[PDB]
Amino acid sequence: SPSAPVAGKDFEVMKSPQPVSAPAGKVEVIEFFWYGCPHCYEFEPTIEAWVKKQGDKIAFKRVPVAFRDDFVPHSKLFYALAALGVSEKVTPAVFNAIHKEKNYLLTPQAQADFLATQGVDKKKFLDAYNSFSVQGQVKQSAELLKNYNIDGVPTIVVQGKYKTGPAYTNSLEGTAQVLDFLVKQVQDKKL
Repeated sequence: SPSAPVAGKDFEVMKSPQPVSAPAGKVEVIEFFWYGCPHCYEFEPTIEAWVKKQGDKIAFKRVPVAFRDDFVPHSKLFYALAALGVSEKVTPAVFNAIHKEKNYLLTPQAQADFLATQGVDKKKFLDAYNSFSVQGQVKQSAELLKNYNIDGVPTIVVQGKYKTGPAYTNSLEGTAQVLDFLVKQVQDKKL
């Protein structure tokens, strides 16, 4: 408790909390991230394991972030993969293309060509990428960026009210520690 995360420092209490898209008994956890962000990439195995370990106790989602027009195709990519039901399978390879192969996947054609090597049909992918539904989700992700006042990635939000991430904690391990703390406090009705 002397070692407990410090409100204002290790996490931020949002002045305008947001609606929670989870039923009573589940804590909502949202990760704002960008495929091109080295910290988001390093954090993947850490957040994946933690999420799996919580199970039904939480409702977890990622929201992609496009800080510039050039990166909007990465938000389209995120939602197109989810639309095709292949996110779980191909996402590691996407991160790897960007961070290790130095392929930034900045256009729908570059994405289709790459995902084709991972077994995704090009025409199905492009039809998803260009779909009205994916367009809607991308415009929606941009509104969420504003609603949660997100200005760095990765940012973790708990129960629509508490934000943390390496910008607050310095370290990715610290981010995970703060997240775990916040969720338990929310469960205990202390936050």
